[PDB]
Amino acid sequence: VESGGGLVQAGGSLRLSCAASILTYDLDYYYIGWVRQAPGKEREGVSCISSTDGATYYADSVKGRFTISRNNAKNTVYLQMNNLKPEDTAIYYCAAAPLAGRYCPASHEYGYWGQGTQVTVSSA
Amino acid sequence: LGSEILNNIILNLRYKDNNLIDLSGYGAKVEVYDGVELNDKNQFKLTSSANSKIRVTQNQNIIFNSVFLDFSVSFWIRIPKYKNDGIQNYIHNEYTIINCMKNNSGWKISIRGNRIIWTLIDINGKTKSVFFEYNIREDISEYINRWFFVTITNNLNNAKIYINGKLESNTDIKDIREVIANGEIIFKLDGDIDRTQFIWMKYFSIFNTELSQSNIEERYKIQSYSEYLKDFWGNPLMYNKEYYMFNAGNKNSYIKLKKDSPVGEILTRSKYNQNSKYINYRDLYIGEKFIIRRKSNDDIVRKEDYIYLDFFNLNQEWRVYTYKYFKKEEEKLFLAPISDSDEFYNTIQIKEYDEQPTYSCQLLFKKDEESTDEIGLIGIHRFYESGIVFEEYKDYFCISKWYLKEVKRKPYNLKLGCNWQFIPKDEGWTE
Repeated sequence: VESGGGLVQAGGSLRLSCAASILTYDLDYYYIGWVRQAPGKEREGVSCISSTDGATYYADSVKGRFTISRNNAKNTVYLQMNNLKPEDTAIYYCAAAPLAGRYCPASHEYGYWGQGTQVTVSSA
Repeated sequence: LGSEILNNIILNLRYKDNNLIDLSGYGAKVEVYDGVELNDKNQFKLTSSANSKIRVTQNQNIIFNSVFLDFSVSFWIRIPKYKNDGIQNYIHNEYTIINCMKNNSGWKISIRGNRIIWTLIDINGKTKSVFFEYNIREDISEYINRWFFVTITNNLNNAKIYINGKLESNTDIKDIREVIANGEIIFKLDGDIDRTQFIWMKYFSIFNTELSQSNIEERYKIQSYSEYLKDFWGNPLMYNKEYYMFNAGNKNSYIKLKKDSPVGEILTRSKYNQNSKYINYRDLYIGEKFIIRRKSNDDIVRKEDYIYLDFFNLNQEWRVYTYKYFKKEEEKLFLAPISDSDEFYNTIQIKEYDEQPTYSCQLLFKKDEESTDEIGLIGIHRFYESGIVFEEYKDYFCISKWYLKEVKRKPYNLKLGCNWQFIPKDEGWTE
């Protein structure tokens, strides 16, 4: 379950969180990632982190703006989104996948999904 | 030849001298007729032919009556896939495979399509059933035409079905009483079966107690143990046998020699194409045909063996190599004709890092059979050839240093992209 979404002026900041103790009850090793979907578009992987050693990966489209992190103790996952632009507008899902290779899972490879949280960026 | 037997075993059918014998110590009579194929890996085949049967006569000459209410049955089984044009008969026609009746009481094991059925019939003839059914819409099934382990337990209150050590089904049977169990046991396909229908079985056993889950799980591991590796279907892995390659970390991915580069690109498996609503699967017989060669009295592949991984490129046998100098964490494998060169490694040590039963194996490149130095493991890696866009990528058949540490972790990561399985053509899988 994701939370933290909402309406944000450009370019402000927003922090998403996910209780990812669900999505991960079947997996000893996993990537937790964030995938977003804009209203007319296909799903877009944005970031993920490994349960293994905390390695983090980012799409070029969010590089230097997004940081993903994990609390571990509370098994909560965070997404810090800085300098949001209207292109960032979308429903953001938190998802989990097996730790298959040294790379972020593609959207179709994620096995367990949250319900998503709406993020809207306005201006004009 | 069995696993754990703490004085509760009363029937133990095992291969001996081109025959099956009861090794329980109760000396049951066993008659294997000519339509039954046996092999020394303890597997037997029941077919549609009339003489394809086994009769076990349990020992009526003993005073001690071993079974009252509590008893268990265990065995391995391999059930062929549905024929794509025969789905209706597969789904609807139920057939018995093992029958044990005496005076309208006893038990039976039957199959209807993707369902295996355990039926109890108490001394009054009152009947109850419990079943395990596996999905016939999986991209990749763990069960279809692959060896798996069944255990059925019974007490006053419940009939349970365990699969590969895990409880899957449970029927309350308070409303039936005890079953008369000392009757003849007939292994034979019985029902409206296709001429082509068959079943493979192995390690059939009967216990006069309700087996604990703990016990069943132990027996699962013991009967899974082998010094050799297995193929995708669970049979011994062989040298000089044509195999398609499957990746347990990338189920829908297969390897194809790239058209303009001496590397293996990774493509997505095609799927069932003929619009029946009952079935789905991904195709297995695709990608390059590989063959394993011995690097050097039988053709069985064992753990820690040194091998060549070859494949057929049109009418020539080619080979998988690693370039000796790679600085990056992973690198594309080199696919080329058979050749010696001091600039490429060609020696693979086949491995089994998983401590739990599995049909996956791993492939380790080393300098020389002699050296202790490990180069990397064969696996799939991802390459972003435009920008780093997580949904736009090219996967490749690679050697990887990263997998070297990853296989160390316990429990073993079953889903690592360095986990491989080999798929030969098998009469139980058509597509």
